[PDB]
Amino acid sequence: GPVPSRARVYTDVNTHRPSEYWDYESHVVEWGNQDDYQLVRKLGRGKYSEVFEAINITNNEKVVVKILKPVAAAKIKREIKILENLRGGPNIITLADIVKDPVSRTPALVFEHVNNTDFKQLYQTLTDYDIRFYMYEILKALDYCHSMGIMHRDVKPHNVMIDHEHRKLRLIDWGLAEFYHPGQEYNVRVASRYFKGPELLVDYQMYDYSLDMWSLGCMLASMIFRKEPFFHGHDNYDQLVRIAKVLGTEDLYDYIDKYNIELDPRFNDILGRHSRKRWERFVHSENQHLVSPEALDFLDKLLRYDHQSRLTAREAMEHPYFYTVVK
Ligand SMILES: Nc1ncnc2c1ncn2[C@@H]1O[C@H](COP(=O)(O)OP(=O)(O)OP(=O)(O)O)[C@@H](O)[C@H]1O
Ligand SMILES: Brc1ccc2[nH]ccc2c1
Ligand SMILES: Brc1ccc2[nH]ccc2c1
Repeated sequence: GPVPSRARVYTDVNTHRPSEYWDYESHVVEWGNQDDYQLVRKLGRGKYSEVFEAINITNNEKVVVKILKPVAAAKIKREIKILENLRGGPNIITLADIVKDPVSRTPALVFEHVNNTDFKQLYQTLTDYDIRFYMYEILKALDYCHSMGIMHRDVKPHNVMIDHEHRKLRLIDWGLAEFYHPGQEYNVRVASRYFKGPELLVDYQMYDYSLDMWSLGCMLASMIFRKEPFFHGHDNYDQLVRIAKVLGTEDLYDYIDKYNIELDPRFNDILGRHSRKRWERFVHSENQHLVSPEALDFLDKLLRYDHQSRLTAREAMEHPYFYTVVK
């Protein structure tokens, strides 16, 4: 069968913390007062929750309320335990309260409000320096959560809120996050299509923190190359073919051979034979202002098939790409 895998970092974090830390099922939720919050406007609805801009009437401060759908209401102790564990961590969204919504009869998570700058506006105007700056901020959140024995599993642009005026960034939506336990087989049905790591696309279940590093690399490639999304698959199968057209099929076969993984036979008639492309192929006059040899070297070390071969978040922070960032 498949060869086992374990993270190269933070492998022992959940065994050396008390069981109360990771055993989310045993956690007793401390319910707050739903009357403290007045819903103001519906911001959006996803598959797992309805999101509202609200006001905390006990302090007159803006808050964000996530009213969980019943499908999310089952795995809420996991999200709550993760949010409580990571609270106060660098660039981690702050869970302010947990209340019972009187209408939905489900939990509503109350978060600090972030006056986020419009996503299109940030993608279209962030400078080379700003991309480095904000990428370093995201790395602080990922190294923190990984050091805390947690993988986000849904790193993507919409889960990174930026208040550009205050140079403030928060990593949000911890609903898909999990505790990392060496040897555990996880569900591969995580992350958004364009950000799914090759381990998910080849159904390799014994993955770890490094999945977040692939997703981060997909965001960086889209940002510096002005190509949204960078790997533009029609479905989960074409998603792997899109990756193979850039990294090449030879390294993909070396990856699946190393882990004794068998590709779905449906890849026999769609994968083809592709050489690895040099990152310079993606540079053009409209993105050259965002590209540098250090950006390309950094990206090359995130976007690797072998999950054990990608930079870790702490190693990534040491990369020359960040030397210009004021610390
Ligand atoms: N902490 C927060 N502060 C301010 N706005 C927030 C916060 N968390 C979420 N939002 C709001 O959530 C809205 C986005 O809707 P929703 O949260 O359902 O999905 P998303 O983050 O766009 O992506 P996805 O649902 O695919 O993960 C935005 O209007 C954003 O301002
Ligand atoms: Br760099 C960077 C990282 C995450 C982001 N989310 C929205 C804009 C943006 C920029
Ligand atoms: Br980094 C990054 C990559 C792609 C994006 N699309 C919209 C915001 C954004 C940020």
